[PDB]
Order: sequence, then structure tokens, then C-alpha cells
Amino acid sequence: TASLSYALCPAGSRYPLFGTIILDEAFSRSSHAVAGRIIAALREFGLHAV
Amino acid sequence: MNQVSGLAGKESFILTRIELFNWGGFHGLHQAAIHQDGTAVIGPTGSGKT
Ligand SMILES: Nc1ncnc2c1ncn2[C@@H]1O[C@H](COP(=O)(O)OP(=O)(O)O)[C@@H](O)[C@H]1O
Repeated sequence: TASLSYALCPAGSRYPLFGTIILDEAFSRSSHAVAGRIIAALREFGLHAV
Repeated sequence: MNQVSGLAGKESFILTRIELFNWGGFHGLHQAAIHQDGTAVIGPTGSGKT
């Protein structure tokens, strides 16, 4: 997530112009307790994920 | 379907009990029972459950 956030950031700025990062069938080796971290973090970086 | 398992233990040797002593994150002696007919081992991430 950090990488794909960086790569989309236009030069100088740190708020990417394109926003819609997808995901699919992601959490098949983790507990509901830890997965709650990723969901909050992803939105924190500034992205917006289906 | 649960109670038919009783055949195992006559045609086969089934699992009954597992114990540890100073293994991994289990200090000292430790124990665990198991039933004749299917069980589960559940717990949150990072708990030695594998
Ligand atoms: N021999 C070991 N080497 C490194 N870490 C270990 C060892 N034994 C136990 N652990 C630790 O205990 C946990 C082992 O993971 P476990 O809880 O068995 O995995 P899972 O959550 O995939 O079932 C991890 O937190 C790991 O850091």
C-alpha cells in the first residue's frame, strides 16, 4: 500500500490524483482482530478502496 | 454424522491426548485433551496454534 501510494503521487505533492485502489480476497490467513489494522491503515494513506 | 465416528478406534488407532514440556512458547508442562469424534484448535494470531 505504501509503495502504490507513493508511485501515484505527482511530483512534489504527496496526495495522489488517481485514488481507486482495488483489492480482492485478501485476508485468508489473519484474524478479525489484526485485519482491522489494515483497513484503517489503507484509508489513512489517502486512498479509497473497493 | 458426528456419532458414527465411533468405528475409528476399533479399525484404527485414534488420537487421544497431546502434551508438551518447555516447547516453543509453552513454558513448562502443558496438556490438551481430544474427543473421539472430531475437534478444533482455535485462537487469535500469534499463539502457537500451529
Ligand atoms: N521457534 C520459533 N521461532 C520463532 N517464533 C516462534 C517460534 N515458536 C513460536 N514462535 C512465535 O509464536 C508464534 C508462532 O506462530 P503460530 O502462533 O504458531 O502461528 P499461526 O498464528 O499461523 O497459527 C509467532 O508469534 C512466533 O513469533
